[PDB]
Amino acid sequence: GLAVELKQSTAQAHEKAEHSTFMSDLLKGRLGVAEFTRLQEQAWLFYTALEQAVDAVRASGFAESLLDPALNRAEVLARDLDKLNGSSEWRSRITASPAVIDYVNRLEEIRDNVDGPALVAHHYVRYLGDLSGGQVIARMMQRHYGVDPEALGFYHFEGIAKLKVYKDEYREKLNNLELSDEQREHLLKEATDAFVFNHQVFADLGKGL
Amino acid sequence: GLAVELKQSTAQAHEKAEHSTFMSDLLKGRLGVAEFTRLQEQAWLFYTALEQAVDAVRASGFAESLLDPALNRAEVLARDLDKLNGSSEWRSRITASPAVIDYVNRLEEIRDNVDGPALVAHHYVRYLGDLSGGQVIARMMQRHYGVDPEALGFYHFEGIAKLKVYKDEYREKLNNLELSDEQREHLLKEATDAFVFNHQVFADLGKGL
Repeated sequence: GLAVELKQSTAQAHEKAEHSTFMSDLLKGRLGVAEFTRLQEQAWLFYTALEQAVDAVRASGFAESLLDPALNRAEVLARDLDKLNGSSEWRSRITASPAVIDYVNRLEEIRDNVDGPALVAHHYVRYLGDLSGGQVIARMMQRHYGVDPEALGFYHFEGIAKLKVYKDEYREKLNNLELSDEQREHLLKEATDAFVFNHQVFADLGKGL
Repeated sequence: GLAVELKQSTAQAHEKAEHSTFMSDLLKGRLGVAEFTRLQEQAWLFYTALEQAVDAVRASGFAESLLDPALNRAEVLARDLDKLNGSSEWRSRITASPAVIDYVNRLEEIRDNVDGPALVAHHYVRYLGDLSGGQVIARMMQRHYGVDPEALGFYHFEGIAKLKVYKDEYREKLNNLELSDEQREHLLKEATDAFVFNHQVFADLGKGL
């Protein structure tokens, strides 16, 4: 089963990303809404790239059922940022941190190579993470930083009626993907790389705080 | 209800804040008018910030009955400082201690995010403290150090006829404030933070910072 192997294969990189100082301080309430907003601005950049890659791979006819467009976060995130920032002009200010430049560059490579297995790896890391831990992070942003729940649209999946069921079905879709050994190994390696990119995103965010 | 939970949730932080060496020394007469004046100068900086946040949250329509304008201290405090310092010199002289920088930063962030639950937390900690502990302070500054009550206007609430009734009604408003679970959690979290900020202001004063 691919879902189980992905979990085990990526365990070290996953633990390290999740326990970054930035995320750890954020979730304990030691930072502020500013840092949460900076996180979401960087996320808007890499979700934009991710979803271009998703679009390409879906259009190619690869992993169609897994690549549910209901999962798209980029536009929802832009609306969150309009609220957090109070104006629509964050768009001109923000620029990718060095880790985000690297992450986006890989996602664009995946888009242009229409690399289905590598895309699936990235999709798992971001969206299964969002589905799994999203309510936790959302609850924390309200509890610690008083964030308006209307500015946490990112953590809400409209039209997914029941997250439990969805996550279970997502893992089954992973299990049911037809992959050669070469593709599966490519996917697995990429999933660790994707956790690593995210770790470095947090490291950039926490620098000099 | 909330007033009781608030007292209970903040008990450890409150006790630590109340037992600072600086305040202990000041209140039992080991210090002097100079130290009391340094306190009030730092207080003017954070009341100025606090009252900007209060004005923002009141304008927004949140907790209106709690945010009684009669509580405003900044202008009264500036006059006390004119008397303590003998002129307006203090205005261009004073600077925020590292602790007061952090405290003012928080108050400005509450103002910018118009964070009503957070503001109520800070409002309780300062004003309900003034209507209780501050009353002892005013008596002791006069008795221990011969401070003229003319320079203790900060501790007199001209708009408030009966402190006992006022405090009881304040707590009943707290009990009747409509809050989501998340807002309530946020208010409780901020209230502990507010006591810690104040403890750190006293630590800096004691360190001559």
